[PDB]
Amino acid sequence: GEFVRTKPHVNVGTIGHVDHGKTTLTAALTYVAAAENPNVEVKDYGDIDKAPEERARGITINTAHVEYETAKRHYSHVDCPGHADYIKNMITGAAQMDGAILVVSAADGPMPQTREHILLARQVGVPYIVVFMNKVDMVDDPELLDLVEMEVRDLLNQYEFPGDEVPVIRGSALLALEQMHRNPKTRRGENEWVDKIWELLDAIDEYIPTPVRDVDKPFLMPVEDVFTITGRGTVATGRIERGKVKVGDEVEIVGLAPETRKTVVTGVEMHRKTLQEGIAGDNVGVLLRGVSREEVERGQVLAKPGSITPHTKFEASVYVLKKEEGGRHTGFFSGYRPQFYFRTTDVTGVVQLPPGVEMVMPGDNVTFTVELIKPVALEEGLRFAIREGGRTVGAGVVTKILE
Ligand SMILES: Nc1nc2c(ncn2[C@@H]2O[C@H](COP(=O)(O)OP(=O)(O)NP(=O)(O)O)[C@@H](O)[C@H]2O)c(=O)[nH]1
Ligand SMILES: [Mg+2]
Ligand SMILES: [N+]
Repeated sequence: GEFVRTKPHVNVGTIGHVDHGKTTLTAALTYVAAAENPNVEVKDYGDIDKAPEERARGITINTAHVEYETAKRHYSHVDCPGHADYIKNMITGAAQMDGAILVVSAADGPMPQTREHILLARQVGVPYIVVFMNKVDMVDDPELLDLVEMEVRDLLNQYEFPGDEVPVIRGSALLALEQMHRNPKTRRGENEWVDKIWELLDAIDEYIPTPVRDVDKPFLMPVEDVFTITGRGTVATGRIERGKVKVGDEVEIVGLAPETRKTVVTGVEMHRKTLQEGIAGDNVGVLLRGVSREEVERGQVLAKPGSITPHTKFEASVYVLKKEEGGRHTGFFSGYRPQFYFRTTDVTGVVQLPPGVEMVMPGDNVTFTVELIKPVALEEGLRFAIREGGRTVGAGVVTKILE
């Protein structure tokens, strides 16, 4: 049908180590919210981990976007993979979040991708974190629980989140989900596990603010995914960063190709509901005329024509991770060619150290020059992550555009 705005819109999502319960929690949130609001459609576990490859490998691979609502706000929720080999997909998900739910298993405590996701969430601009300590149904010992919370709070402090202040809600995504399957009309106050999901929803409502967005600036939407809808055409999805888009608007597809391409927007939807106008903050699908899914891709941005010129060369200030943060064991030299992650963009780049700087070591705060192999929408002050060989090695911020 159509999309009617009634309340503020906020983008959230789930991050955390593999198997800690992100997808089960995402499902539980839809069920719990649906009992109290008839406009929420429930999403079961298999509705989220829906792809054949996810069923095959037994993990989340692709991000999933689900919708739910509280009395206060409307949410789009991006559920990210925790597996170490799908960090690239997690980064693109986090690039869409106004706040993240960090899921940590009470039975395991923080693990390497608990650290890595916190670190990366920061580098794609996630401003607030709420913690859900999951699987408490498995942990009687209340000292182990206090310890996990302590460790998580301290870990957040390491990446400049306010660790001693974040809400930490203790619950079981699975038992709440079970209760909602047995009674889909279960209301707040009836069930112990469901009420913990309400505690989480309250914390999301109140701790994660609605961000200041600018709908007056030129339209800009980083592309998070692209697909073909049968009988309609190519859809590029993403969170609108600023400005507005209406059907009939000409937009430019910027980045990753040798040259920029223009086309006309022929549809805008949020959660498969028709939008008269997409605005900053909306999580939308934009139907694009006359382009195939091989002509638009993740990491490009849609923009008002002429408003963004992509770049290839820049200066940056970089912190190189110590190995005690899952970084490199050894340093690197000029000519090092890692992957650079800017918002939803992932691109190989060449490190060109200045004359006199022979080597960069883990733990170093350093400045250098990067030449990307493809043009990308870039901006001064833009944060990025650096990865190489399947591990995060650095965190940086663009100092100055050179080209
Ligand atoms: N005992 C218990 N098990 C739970 C709970 N929540 C999830 N699990 C179990 O933990 C396993 C992983 O759950 P899942 O939601 O897929 O985790 P994930 O964090 O989304 N995995 P991935 O990192 O691959 O996306 C499943 O076997 C699930 O049943 C819980 O509250 N209690
Ligand atoms: Mg999952
Ligand atoms: N998924």
